[PDB]
Amino acid sequence: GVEKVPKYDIPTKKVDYVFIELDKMKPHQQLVQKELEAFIESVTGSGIFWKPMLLAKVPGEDMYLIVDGHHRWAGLQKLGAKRAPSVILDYFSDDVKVYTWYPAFKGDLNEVVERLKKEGLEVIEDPEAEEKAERGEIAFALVGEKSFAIPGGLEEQKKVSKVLDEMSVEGKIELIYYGLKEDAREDMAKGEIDYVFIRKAPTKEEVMELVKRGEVYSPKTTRHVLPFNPDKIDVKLEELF
Ligand SMILES: Nc1ncnc2c1ncn2[C@@H]1O[C@H](COP(=O)(O)O)[C@@H](O)[C@H]1O
Ligand SMILES: [Mg+2]
Repeated sequence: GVEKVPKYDIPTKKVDYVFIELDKMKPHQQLVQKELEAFIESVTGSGIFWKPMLLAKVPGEDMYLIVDGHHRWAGLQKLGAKRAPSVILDYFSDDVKVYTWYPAFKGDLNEVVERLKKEGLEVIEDPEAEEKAERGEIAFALVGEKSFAIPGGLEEQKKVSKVLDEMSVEGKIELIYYGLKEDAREDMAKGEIDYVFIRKAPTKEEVMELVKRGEVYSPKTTRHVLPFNPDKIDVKLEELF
């Protein structure tokens, strides 16, 4: 998929799954086309669904927040499936932490900047962009050899993400999402990427607040962390109808 594999593999736990209906699941963020496509081709080609979704009960509603699994959920719905193997978490437990994913690309800076500006964004050379972004003062810092601030907030984060999605689909860039900006910097030094987009992470209270208002974030805004990753499961795609 589109995400960089973590450098350190956290413990696994055989937590087992429960089937939950896809129509009881509530997204909190947008999709990346290449992530959706890769999931659909993997599950249909292999015939096996091997990673359970992460869910949490929405306060006041007979619905589950999609904690992790937007592309699995959208892809399964598109395929015509009914349900997905899921793990129901306690969202406000201290054993659910949240960080973010940083969009990054291998490709031409000037082409990306041109496309961002055509979308109506400002891209301002600014040596303090990274720390402004970490403080949540701008939508993203675009950082590599050079440093740019992209002013704004949620709407601007969506416009940035849309441009990257389109350029990825067009083949103009390789789009990769990093859990840790230091990993992006390390890969930048190896020539594996050119630029990373830095943003402040959301809080769990902000995520549920946004979900309750019926809004969504730009893709990969939340990176939820548990004390483990669930072990692989072995569920036939046909069992999901
Ligand atoms: N055959 C498969 N069964 C279940 N999950 C998969 C499969 N192939 C890829 N994935 C995962 O699907 C996820 C796509 O993003 P998301 O569903 O939004 O978390 C990634 O975590 C992939 O590791
Ligand atoms: Mg995911």
